[PDB]
Amino acid sequence: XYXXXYX
Amino acid sequence: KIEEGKLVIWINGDKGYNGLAEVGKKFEKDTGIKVTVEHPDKLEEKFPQVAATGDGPDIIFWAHDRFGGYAQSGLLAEITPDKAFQDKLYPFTWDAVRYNGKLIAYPIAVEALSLIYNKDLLPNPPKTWEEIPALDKELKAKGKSALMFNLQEPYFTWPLIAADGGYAFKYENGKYDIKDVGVDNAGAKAGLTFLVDLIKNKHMNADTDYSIAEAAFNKGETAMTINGPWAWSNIDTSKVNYGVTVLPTFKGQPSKPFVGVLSAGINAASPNKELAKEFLENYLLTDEGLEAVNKDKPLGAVALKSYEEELAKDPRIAATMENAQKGEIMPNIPQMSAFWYAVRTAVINAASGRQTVDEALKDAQTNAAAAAGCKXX
Ligand SMILES: *[C@@H]1O[C@H](CO)[C@@H](O)[C@H](O)[C@H]1NC(=O)CCCCCCC(C)C
Ligand SMILES: *[C@@H]1O[C@H](CO)[C@@H](O)[C@H](O)[C@H]1NC(C)=O
Ligand SMILES: *[C@H]1O[C@H](CO)[C@@H](O)[C@H](O)[C@@H]1O
Ligand SMILES: C[As](C)(=O)[O-]
Ligand SMILES: C[As](C)(=O)[O-]
Ligand SMILES: [Zn+2]
Ligand SMILES: [Zn+2]
Ligand SMILES: [Zn+2]
Ligand SMILES: [Zn+2]
Ligand SMILES: [Zn+2]
Ligand SMILES: [Zn+2]
Ligand SMILES: [Zn+2]
Ligand SMILES: [Zn+2]
Repeated sequence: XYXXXYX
Repeated sequence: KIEEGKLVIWINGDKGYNGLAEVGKKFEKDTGIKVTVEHPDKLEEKFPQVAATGDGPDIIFWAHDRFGGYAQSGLLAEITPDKAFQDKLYPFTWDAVRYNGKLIAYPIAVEALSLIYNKDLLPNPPKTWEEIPALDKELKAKGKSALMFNLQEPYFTWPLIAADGGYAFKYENGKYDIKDVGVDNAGAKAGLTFLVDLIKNKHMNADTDYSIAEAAFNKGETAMTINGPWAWSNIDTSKVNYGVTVLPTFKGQPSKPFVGVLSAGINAASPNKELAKEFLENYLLTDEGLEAVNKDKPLGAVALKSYEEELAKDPRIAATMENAQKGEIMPNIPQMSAFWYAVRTAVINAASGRQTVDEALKDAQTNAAAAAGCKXX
């Protein structure tokens, strides 16, 4: 992970 | 990074890539455009890496379900076949190559489980799941069993579980409702209950996996197994006199195997989209194009009507197509990972008694729907 979202 | 004025194609090394190269030579003789067919290892996990940076092949062949992910990342060109071309392929195959309502790949071939049976033990295979227990007792009186198939993977057990109404994600209008999971509805409970009763009553063994079943069938120990076209050559080798037919019905409804559609997608970064469309539509997706690939390595059932009708003189292929048409296209969405994980656990747990059918499916439903409800991290 380490990136966020949400998709 | 992608060379203009030629076509690079990636296809799994277990496919008829040499035959595909022959189709390319025909393309090159007609247009002077060179077609290179490669079969990189793990090509389908390499494609999204390289295509993201604007590199990779012009055309990638893989099972349709992987293409959902590529499309999500904007890695695939939207294709533009006209209505006349679309009418050349079975409609449901087009359903397999739609993402967000858009067509993002050309369907080529179709795979699905069928009922495979020993003609010597069983010249008249059962039309229904319900008659299999009685058949098992009769066969076992002579020390053969009715049916062995892989029970460890939802892929193999789902057709029965789904027959009376189970589903992974609701398919709506070329889109999946990721919040609509059909894992714990009465249809799935019925199917799973019947499956678990078969195991509980020793008509099947909870431990049976792919190798055990294959071994038993190919040795003539069991009258029936459930497998796909990829298994046929092993049976050819065994000299068992086998047939391939429609899956039994359950509660009057067809078994619903997942369907895999080998599809050809166009790199969004390709400068040769027109060449690829021309190659795919007018060279590969013709009787002669598919036959050239098929001769190298059998495709199985195909999406192209005219050629499927020829191949369907082989009743094993006709049966594959029939099961496919009755089946469930495999959803091409990332949320499928949560479905497989959850159902795999639910079936294991239910067949081993560790959970009741009702509780296993409830938890699976909850877990599959939860992991589908969000994305990121
Ligand atoms: C991030 O999401 C995880 C999964 O739900 C949580 O377990 C974790 O606690 C969450 N971390 C935080 O809430 C810090 C969030 C910082 C902002 C993240 C979102 C923005 C849009 C990048
Ligand atoms: C994250 O996704 C959820 C839906 O899955 C949505 O409710 C929420 O607004 C999103 N948050 C973002 C994109 O920051
Ligand atoms: C979730 O998946 C999307 C796919 O496009 C990524 O872009 C995103 O960064 C995250 O990995
Ligand atoms: C992304 As959050 C758990 O701070 O709402
Ligand atoms: C909308 As959320 C990422 O706080 O569950
Ligand atoms: Zn290779
Ligand atoms: Zn797949
Ligand atoms: Zn046309
Ligand atoms: Zn019984
Ligand atoms: Zn819905
Ligand atoms: Zn496959
Ligand atoms: Zn020919
Ligand atoms: Zn529970």
